Amino acid sequence: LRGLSEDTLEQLYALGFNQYQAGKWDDAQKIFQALCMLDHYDARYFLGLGACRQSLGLYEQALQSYSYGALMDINEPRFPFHAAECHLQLGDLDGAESGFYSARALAAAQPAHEALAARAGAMLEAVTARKD
Amino acid sequence: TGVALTPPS
Repeated sequence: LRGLSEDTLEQLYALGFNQYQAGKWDDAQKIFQALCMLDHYDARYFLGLGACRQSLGLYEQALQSYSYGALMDINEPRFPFHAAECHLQLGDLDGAESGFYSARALAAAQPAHEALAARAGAMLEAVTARKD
Repeated sequence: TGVALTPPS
């Protein structure tokens, strides 16, 4: 399947996205996994991969995906934000704090990410409160 | 809440 055009990749992306929307997480994971192998530079594939793993409760695996994603798009707040959610479920408050903090910064610099900026701020405060 | 993925084009 190596070397598909951007149109197919785009439609394969749509299928994974839709299966994720449908709660069909294991199927969706498999597609994003495939997309991540086909184009190792497109951050959205790693966002998808991460997301499916999160929903399945595979937090560490989700993190691996989100981390690579963040290197691909240094400005994307969704990566540190959901990374932080995974850290939280795993009982890692420093990771969580560090991700919500970074997500706030990235999100605050981008009007498109306003709602996230506040969720990030709110999660950061909850994490800080838990830490004491 | 899940993750809000970017919609396909």
